[PDB]
Amino acid sequence: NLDTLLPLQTIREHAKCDDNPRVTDDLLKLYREAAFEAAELYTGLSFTPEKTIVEPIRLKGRRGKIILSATPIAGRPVVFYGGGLGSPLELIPRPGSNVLFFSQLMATYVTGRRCENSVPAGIIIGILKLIAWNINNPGDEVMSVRNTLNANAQGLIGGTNNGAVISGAQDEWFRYRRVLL
Amino acid sequence: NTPLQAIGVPVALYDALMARAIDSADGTPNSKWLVTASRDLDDGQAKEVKEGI
Repeated sequence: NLDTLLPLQTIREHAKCDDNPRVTDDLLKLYREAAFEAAELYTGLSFTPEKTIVEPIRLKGRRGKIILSATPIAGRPVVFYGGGLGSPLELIPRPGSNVLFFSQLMATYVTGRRCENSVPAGIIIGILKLIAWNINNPGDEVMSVRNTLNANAQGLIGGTNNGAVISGAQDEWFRYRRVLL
Repeated sequence: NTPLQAIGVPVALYDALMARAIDSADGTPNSKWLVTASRDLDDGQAKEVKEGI
């Protein structure tokens, strides 16, 4: 529950704020908890251990195709039932991919990483970068490269310079995002 | 006095052109869609993009 897999001490040591009384524990908790789902929703990976799923299935294409929604597991049969089946049928997925082949057709499996030793360092590095940006960079002024403040005699280039993306946070997590096809 | 006196040039030209054609028939890659990615794509999914296309 985010207390054991991201100790506030590690955050306070990363962003070097261990002596700031203006970042109380409740505020850091709000940051740590709004960034453990603003960049989990983004990657579509639950963080709890292996967590079963049950969901309907709709075949697509004349040759049969079953698009799941979890990239289920490595080496454990996903089983199908209902929907005109006379006996639950078991398929074996191929690692990483979430496509299979052969009164609604249902399917069940188990997604997630085996152990409780949860999300790899890649995920955490993203959060650490996202938190740090959040605590010492509120959105009140547009910046520029090297936190400089320019003028431009025209529109600020600050198209962004005010969004997670800026920190290599958002792009770290991407390394685990899978470019659909 | 035979026709073969005055057909050396065109028959040689014909041979050269047909040899060029035969050669280029096998040797020019018959592939389309020269696709290219960038050095930031984690080959391990660039395999997956290829399998997608």
